Amino acid sequence: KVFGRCELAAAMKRHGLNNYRGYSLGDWVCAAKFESNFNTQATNRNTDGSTDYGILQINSRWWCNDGRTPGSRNLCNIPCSALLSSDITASVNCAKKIVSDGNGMNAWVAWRNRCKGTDVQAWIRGCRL
Repeated sequence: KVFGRCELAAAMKRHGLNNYRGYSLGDWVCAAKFESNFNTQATNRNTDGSTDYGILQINSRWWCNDGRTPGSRNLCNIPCSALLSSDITASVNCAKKIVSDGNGMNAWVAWRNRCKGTDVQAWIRGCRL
């Protein structure tokens, strides 16, 4: 499913992401925008052979099991396919573990490179939340 900006912001809010670990809803929406373009079915393979899954592009080497990444840690205890669902619950629960991991949202290269230090509030502007 390809989420709309405000539609996604409200779903994340409901799932307790706004201000989770101090990151605003704007940060999370901006990150999903540049990570997957709001598409839950997005996947991208990396050179190390691992693959990124879903709206937040969660990596298979550490967080999920896709059965084809040697030495996967599967820290979120879920098959990577669950991350491509139209319901964002699994992606959100896993993202919560990642963001608490110590490096915060810097774990997401698109957030670091395109959201960090920007007017992220613009991403939820106009939304009835």
